[PDB]
Amino acid sequence: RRQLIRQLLERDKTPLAILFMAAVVGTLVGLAAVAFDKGVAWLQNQRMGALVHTADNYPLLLTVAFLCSAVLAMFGYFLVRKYAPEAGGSGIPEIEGALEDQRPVRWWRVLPVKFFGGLGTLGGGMVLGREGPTVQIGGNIGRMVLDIFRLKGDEARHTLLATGAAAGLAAAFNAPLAGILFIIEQMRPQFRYTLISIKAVFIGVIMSTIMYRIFNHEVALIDVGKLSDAPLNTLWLYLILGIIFGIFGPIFNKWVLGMQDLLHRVHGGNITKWVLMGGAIGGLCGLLGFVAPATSGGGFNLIPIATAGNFSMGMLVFIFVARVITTLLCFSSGAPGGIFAPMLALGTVLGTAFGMVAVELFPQYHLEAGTFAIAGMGALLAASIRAPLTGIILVLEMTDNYQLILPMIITGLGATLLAQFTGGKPLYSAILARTLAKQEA
Amino acid sequence: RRRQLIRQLLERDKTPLAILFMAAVVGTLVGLAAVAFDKGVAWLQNQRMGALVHTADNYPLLLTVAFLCSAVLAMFGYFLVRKYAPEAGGSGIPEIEGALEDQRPVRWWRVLPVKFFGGLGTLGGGMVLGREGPTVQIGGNIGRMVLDIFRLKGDEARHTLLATGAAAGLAAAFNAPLAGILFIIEQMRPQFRYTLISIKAVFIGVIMSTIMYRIFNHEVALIDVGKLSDAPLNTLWLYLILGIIFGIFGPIFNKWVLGMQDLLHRVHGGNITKWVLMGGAIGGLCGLLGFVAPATSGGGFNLIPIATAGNFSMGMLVFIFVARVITTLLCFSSGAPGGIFAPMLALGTVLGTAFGMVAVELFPQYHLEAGTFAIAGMGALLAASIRAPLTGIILVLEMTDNYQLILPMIITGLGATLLAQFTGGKPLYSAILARTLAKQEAEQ
Amino acid sequence: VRLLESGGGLVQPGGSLKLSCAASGFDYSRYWMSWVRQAPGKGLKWIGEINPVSSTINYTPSLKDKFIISRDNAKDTLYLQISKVRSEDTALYYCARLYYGYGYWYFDVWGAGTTVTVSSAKTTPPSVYPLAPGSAAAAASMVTLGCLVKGYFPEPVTVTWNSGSLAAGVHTFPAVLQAALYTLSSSVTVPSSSWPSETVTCNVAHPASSTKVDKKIVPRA
Amino acid sequence: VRLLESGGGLVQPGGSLKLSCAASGFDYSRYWMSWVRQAPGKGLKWIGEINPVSSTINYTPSLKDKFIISRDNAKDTLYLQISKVRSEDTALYYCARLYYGYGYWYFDVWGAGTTVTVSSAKTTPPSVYPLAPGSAAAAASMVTLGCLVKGYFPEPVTVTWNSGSLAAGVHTFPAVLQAALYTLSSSVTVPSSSWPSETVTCNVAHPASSTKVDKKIVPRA
Amino acid sequence: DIVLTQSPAIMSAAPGDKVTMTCSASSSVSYIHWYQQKSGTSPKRWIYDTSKLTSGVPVRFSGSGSGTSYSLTINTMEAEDAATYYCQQWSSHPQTFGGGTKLEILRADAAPTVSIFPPSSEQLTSGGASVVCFLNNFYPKDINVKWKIDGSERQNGVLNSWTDQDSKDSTYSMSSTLTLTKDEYERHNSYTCEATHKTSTSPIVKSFNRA
Amino acid sequence: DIVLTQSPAIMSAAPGDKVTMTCSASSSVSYIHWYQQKSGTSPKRWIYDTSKLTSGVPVRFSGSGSGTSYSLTINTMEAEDAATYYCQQWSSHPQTFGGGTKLEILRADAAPTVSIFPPSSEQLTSGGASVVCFLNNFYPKDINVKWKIDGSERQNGVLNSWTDQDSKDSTYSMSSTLTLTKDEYERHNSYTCEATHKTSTSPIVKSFNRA
Repeated sequence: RRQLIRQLLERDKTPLAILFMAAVVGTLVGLAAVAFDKGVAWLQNQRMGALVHTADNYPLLLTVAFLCSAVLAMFGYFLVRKYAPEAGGSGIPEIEGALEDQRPVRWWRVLPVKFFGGLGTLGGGMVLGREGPTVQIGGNIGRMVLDIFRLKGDEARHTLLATGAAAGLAAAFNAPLAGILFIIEQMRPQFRYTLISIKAVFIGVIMSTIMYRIFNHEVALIDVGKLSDAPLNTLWLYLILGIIFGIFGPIFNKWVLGMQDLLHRVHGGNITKWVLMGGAIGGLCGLLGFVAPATSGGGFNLIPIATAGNFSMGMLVFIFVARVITTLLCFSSGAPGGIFAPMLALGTVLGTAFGMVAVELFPQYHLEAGTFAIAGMGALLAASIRAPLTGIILVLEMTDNYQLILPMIITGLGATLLAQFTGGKPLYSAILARTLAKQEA
Repeated sequence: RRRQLIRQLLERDKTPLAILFMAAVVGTLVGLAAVAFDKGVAWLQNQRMGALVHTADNYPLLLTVAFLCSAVLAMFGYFLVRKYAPEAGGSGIPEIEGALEDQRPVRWWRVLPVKFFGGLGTLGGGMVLGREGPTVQIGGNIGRMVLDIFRLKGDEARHTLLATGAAAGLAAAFNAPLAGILFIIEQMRPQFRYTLISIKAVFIGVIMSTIMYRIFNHEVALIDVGKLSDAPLNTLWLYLILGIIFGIFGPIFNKWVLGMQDLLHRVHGGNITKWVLMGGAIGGLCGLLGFVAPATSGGGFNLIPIATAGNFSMGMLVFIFVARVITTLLCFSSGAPGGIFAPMLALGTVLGTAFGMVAVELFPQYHLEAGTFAIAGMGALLAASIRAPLTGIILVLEMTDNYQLILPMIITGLGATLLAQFTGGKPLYSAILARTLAKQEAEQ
Repeated sequence: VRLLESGGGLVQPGGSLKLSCAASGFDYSRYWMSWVRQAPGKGLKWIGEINPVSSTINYTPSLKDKFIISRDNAKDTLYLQISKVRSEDTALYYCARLYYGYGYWYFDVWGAGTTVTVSSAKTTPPSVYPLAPGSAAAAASMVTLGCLVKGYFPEPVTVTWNSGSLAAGVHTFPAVLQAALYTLSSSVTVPSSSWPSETVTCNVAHPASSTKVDKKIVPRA
Repeated sequence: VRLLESGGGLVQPGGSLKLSCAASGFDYSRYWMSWVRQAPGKGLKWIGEINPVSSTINYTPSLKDKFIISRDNAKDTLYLQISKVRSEDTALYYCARLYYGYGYWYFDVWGAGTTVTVSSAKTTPPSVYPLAPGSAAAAASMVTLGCLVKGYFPEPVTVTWNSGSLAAGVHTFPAVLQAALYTLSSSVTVPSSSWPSETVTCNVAHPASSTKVDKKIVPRA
Repeated sequence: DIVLTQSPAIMSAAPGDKVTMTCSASSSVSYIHWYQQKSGTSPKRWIYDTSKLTSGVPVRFSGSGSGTSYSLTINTMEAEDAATYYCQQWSSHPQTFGGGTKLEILRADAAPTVSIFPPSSEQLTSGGASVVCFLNNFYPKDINVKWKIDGSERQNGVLNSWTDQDSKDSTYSMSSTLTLTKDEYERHNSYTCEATHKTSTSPIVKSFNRA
Repeated sequence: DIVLTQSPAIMSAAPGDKVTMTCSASSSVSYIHWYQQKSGTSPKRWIYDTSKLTSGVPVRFSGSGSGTSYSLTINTMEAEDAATYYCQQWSSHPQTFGGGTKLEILRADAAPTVSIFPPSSEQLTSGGASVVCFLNNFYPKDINVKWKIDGSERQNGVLNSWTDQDSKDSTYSMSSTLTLTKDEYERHNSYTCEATHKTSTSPIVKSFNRA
């Protein structure tokens, strides 16, 4: 009892040194997140620039789209396999382990590998997000300044690691709150108490957001505009979509995990059988980024179009299953880049599909399919990665549709509930469990 | 300790079905209760304003019945607290916090009827107290009740159904689901040890109580300011400045709210009848002020829209601020049933607006709307006195629906919490818990 | 918040007409607009709804283009194009702003309505005649006056007294049809102290031929 | 997005006039609106500005009621009242939409522009005179024609050759003022075989005084 | 679609009476709405979602019911309630309306105020010659017009028209339009207008002399 | 308040040139904006916040500097770059535009095409005589006009009017009109229009004789 009275009067007392350093972490992470974001677009522009010059001969363009994306993927996989194996895949699993003190934060290696490696994979038009790279690079940046400035202690270590990855996600989606909420839902050591100063996380997230707003102001990542409201008698339809996302949430986990296994046989740990399969996947994405680009790329480009209900029922189903395929290939092959973003795109396409089914099923609810698209957008995050609160607040920050808050939360929860009772697991903790249990085996 | 984590990671987010179903029935009740309490309070404000119309002639007779109706209804309130549940005075958010640390009893059989019917009186008389206090506390106690009536065993089931209760409590108090959830995982949680609060369970409770409030209060928002102007980057520093001003004031309010408790403790000296009589005294004053200039009295939600539009003058705002500080203090610090949460938003809005205006004429080139600054400053007093910034920022955002103002809100909010730290200020809700817990170790 | 529809009137059987409904006082977006008609002396029938973005438009059991519902979010105006007009389509046409409660939708604000008569006849501007009391009227406490309105087509008309500043004390009798034309009168009642000492005018107005007549009540010499 | 300002023209010194600006292509709210005037052959000067809610209006360091900038979000229009007009106010008037980048504002989109002319002299129609080459002229490759439009006020005049279908080699010089009347001279240069065998007509318009003249250029025999 | 029909076709009650009309459904429905339409007004959203009141409806009105039978109830009716009340639903598409309960008001006796009018001098130079006779504000609507031209009874060309029940007093009014020609009209002198009503056993009369 | 002053007023450079126009402040400024104005059309947003190219602007353009000096830069200038550029700040209230900078196409010198004119017969039917003299299509704009009446100088009643650089040749035109009253005009004979350009040392004489 006497301890608690001493504790309460000494709560929220982060030493000024940590806070100052939190500020310098974010500022860097943002800048880099901006630099990485610019590079990736530059290369998508260069690739689209070469297609222009070989715009005649039809099979010639399909080949240079392949070879540009292959070469750029090949550069990526190699930069990972030869200089930092931990920097493959997302890297969000990695930073999670680093917070439990069971992983090394080799910044000197990952920073250049993830940056220049991701630049290749992303810029070739592969089905990977920016998060992976920016979150990882994030924590590593924050680790770097802990090393360079030699800051002693548990608090200084976990904090400048957390805010790093926080300011990472923040600049990845222009979503400050989403960053902060990611750290206090998923990233935090879930089973013991941690010295993550929440106030310090802010300062970092603040800075990197500003850093992104300096370079990308007045242009949003997703523009859907203000949608219609959701009346109360409609809410159950969002629970139903939650449930559907609930059962599929684990089923995608099993495949993303299983496809890592089945692709591990193609190369068998060999560097050159890997890189050559890496260009094989990469090239296919740059080819698809021409024949039907909605199956390729980051995916942020179809969300607005899908939400407006511009796709047909057929089109959606195609864009869904095709993306399933390409999402798997690109992340499961352990290429640098996140599965976060592609999961949003997947959820939008499913949401929309459900919306349209509902539109003609219940003309009396005066439904807009685009509402269901927004409910379902962050649902695959809530069911596969099982960070519902981060997913909900991420979507809300990019779609700015607060009036859809209840259906969002209901779908989101419906996903996490039925993702539990079908034995599914937090996909980012599942990879941590695999990478840590293949170190003791 | 590597092999344990692999067993833990695969067994993460595994809340037993029993806890989750119970979380659902907790929320449902909390909401209905928070609706019942919300309705009751309104009816009394209506009855009181119904008598002012019967005695609308003779001017001093009206000013008398506005006092006597608010006095008697406060008198009723303080008594129900002092005679049947002393823990149910003040906010009770400090209390539920201690209950989660297992250092406090959760005497629901006492608090529920006391906080409900007691608060009904104090709020319904139009005192400067929010709904939060009552509904957050009532919330936790409701969730506790079903833990006891259904005899659920374990650490997980006790902390969780206590947390969601209080969460669905705040959620129905402001129609702000996220704010409820975010309140629990920033403030309410035992901040120094690990706790078995199932975050997924908190949701289901918060979901239910929001729905329950939405069934009865559909299509009518608590605060409507409408979509405001954006904030360009070169403006941001002005929000930082506002943060800092809120930062130094944050603790200064705490010292007054704490000190005022001590200074009012002498008037009654622990005596039941010297208290109740002082209770009617403050209560009547609010019912009086709720006529002579109602912006000084009442919950405060009523001036926020008006202040944000920049409809008050510089003079009027200053008056509204200082007078509300006075009346906020008197009503909360006197340990009347009711939260200080809401009146802190009101106080922050009035300060935000005031700053906005000063900024508007000083910087015509920023094309400033004072209402932006009001919104930034709305949840700032929560971020500097209560020190729950993320709760405050997402609370405001849920009621004002102004996401385009997200950066200035965060920056003011953070500026409040940083300068509230380096001026030796303390989390107001933890400070009362530290006072109530060390007033139990000191009379032994 | 006000819905002010027009465009209806006289059309020949089997033809087509466009109905306009202008709106002001509320964001024209957000709201689904609907059309509901009412045949003389009977009940209410739903025509069709339209969402804000014109991207979901349902009708009632009609046929091909029997009804065509469009909108112009920029103009704040709702349209109804009725094709192949038969005698059943003779009705009053309201445009209604659609809203919900718990979630089963109602019709929130109804317009005033325009009249659509399906006949082959000719548009006839009415004639207004000042019915004053005779040179043998013993004008007591209050003197009752009025004006006659005959020979017009189609429906309807609006009688006001002194642009409306005289609302109380006026009865306007429903139009009786006689030989493919309509005829009605309207009786103001005013104090004997108010007249002949003051201006008493009737402001008859027919919207189909656009005409208006302001006949002043001159006492018989 | 189109800004369409009207209401310009001639005013007598010490009078007043209400300039208008009609907006189309974007939600007219959310936006700050401004007036920028340009003195013929001089700099650009800022007059005033207004925010959506009209709760902040700002004018340039200028006198106590010289400008009354006001808006009406209902009609989507920005009004500027200039009182006690004088020769300084003679200029071209732009309504402008206001936006920002980092937070230092720029004049985003500009409208066409209305010329306000402040002077006491009267609105006088223009005289048209053909300008044929003389009884001594030796036509080379090209030949020069033209017509003189003189003695008119205020601006403008529209001089089009053959109704425009000879827009090659034209020089409609700017007009000059003397003793309070204007004078300009247009000239089309056509090949030696183009004239005088074919017909070259010059069409002048001065709308301020309902003037529309076609003056045929016949040779000097 | 769902075919609704409303309990009374036309009901009549005196203010103070508790009054209930009913909305009966061909199938099952939920949260039906009620509409009000006073004489020659466009309908006004009155009651919605079974029992909610729209903002600005006297709190004497109420709603209730489920499934097959929904109702509307005016607890202590007032005469300013005379309207044709419509019920409507949208639990199933397409939304459909009821038939209406044209509520009428019962009040004490009100005698008519007769006004006889001689064809206008504009009208005389137009061929027509309509002798118009007003009967304003009477109860009940049972009334009988009569026309004696020079004592001789006429029945050819008389066109009668009544108003609806007045919204604030509850009294009908009637117009009588006798039509003739310039020759036909001027070949008489004394036109009378006979009004026999419940209010008087002996008819109320009004006449005018051309000369 | 702030006084923006654009250092090069008028200037000429050939298509494909390094063009640099200064905008010097009076006090201290930040993040100014540039505006392009083609002759006879509205100013449009060009470069904003010190250096950012707007949605539409060819990339040949650019800008930098800070504080007391700023500048616009056109690498490989073109035809569609000749117009007027106004620097405008709004970092300090009130906003101020600059004096403007007029960019012009420098071209190979051109000798003028002179046409002199006898007043119409209709102008003399009104006691007025105007002697139009045209000077069309020449580079540069520096030209000296002069009139001769009966082989003698004249400085009264002369009105000169240059044009803006033309679009389809980027030259200059100039009209000189000598106004006379019929009676004053008729008492003379030899009317010459001497043009003194850079393209020749001895002037292009052009005249006509009344007889």
